[PDB]
Amino acid sequence: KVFGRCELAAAMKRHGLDNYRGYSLGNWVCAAKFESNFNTQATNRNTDGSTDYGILQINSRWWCNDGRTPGSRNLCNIPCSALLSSDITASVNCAKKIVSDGNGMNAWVAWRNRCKGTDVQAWIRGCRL
Ligand SMILES: [Cl-]
Ligand SMILES: [Cl-]
Ligand code: NA
Repeated sequence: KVFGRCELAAAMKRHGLDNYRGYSLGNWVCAAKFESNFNTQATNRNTDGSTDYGILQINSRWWCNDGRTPGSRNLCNIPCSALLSSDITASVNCAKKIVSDGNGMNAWVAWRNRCKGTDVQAWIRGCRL
């Protein structure tokens, strides 16, 4: 599924991401825009043989099991394919674990390089929340 901007903002707010660990909603919407262009089915093969999955491009090296990243962890205890669903629950629940692990949203390279330090509230302007 390819989300609209305000559609995704409302879904993320319902799932408790607004101000989660101090990150306002616009941060999460900005991260999803540049990680996946709002597409739940996005996948990208990393260098090291791991793969990033879903709307927030969660990495199989640490966070999910895809059966083809030897020596990796599965800290969210999920198959990586669950992160491609039109229902974003699994992605949100795993993202909450990632952002809590000490490095905040710097875990997402596109957030660090394209959202951090910008007016991220622009990403939820005009939406019904
Ligand atoms: Cl915001
Ligand atoms: Cl933080
Ligand atoms: Na894994």
